Amino acid sequence: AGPQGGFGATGGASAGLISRVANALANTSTLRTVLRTGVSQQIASSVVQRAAQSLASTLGVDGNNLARFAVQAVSRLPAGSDTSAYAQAFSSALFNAGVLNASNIDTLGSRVLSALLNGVSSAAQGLGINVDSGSVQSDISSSSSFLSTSSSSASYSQASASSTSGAGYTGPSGPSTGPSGYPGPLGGGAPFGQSGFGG
Repeated sequence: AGPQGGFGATGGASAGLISRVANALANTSTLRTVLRTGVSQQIASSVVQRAAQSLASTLGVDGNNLARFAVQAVSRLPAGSDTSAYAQAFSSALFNAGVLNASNIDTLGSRVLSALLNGVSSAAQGLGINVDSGSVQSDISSSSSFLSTSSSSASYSQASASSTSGAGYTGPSGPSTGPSGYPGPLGGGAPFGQSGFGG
């Protein structure tokens, strides 16, 4: 991880909203421990700019340094800091689904992270970064499928919520709530800072 000329694209204010953002309804490994799809170059800095050949294009990204070199570079990185220290927790703010707090990016995102979110606007926020099917796809596909609403009870889609035991709040806004299905997924499991909510 190397800050471009001292840029240091990272936001501490967004660290409050991250877990509550759309990734909460995803519950996928992308925020849990496995690197997010289209991970930010802030953590890599080696060759993986966007992973996807579009912005990653720099050393001839098309198969060769896509499946090899890239994954190996990030995979050779010291994991002593744990995966959570990487672009794991900030996955929501770095991926930018748009169903998050818009004032976050308007106020601190574009100012503090500056260059990062500018490039992410065209990348993840723009078209949606997709990484090679080697590792990332294998993980996310097998993860997102079961972990869709596997926060506590996937069978009941936690629509009933664990408020019965007086949970109050567990993580994202409150207890095990916010169903990935049913009309109005915003029922209970909705962030206090959410813009573009709805379908």
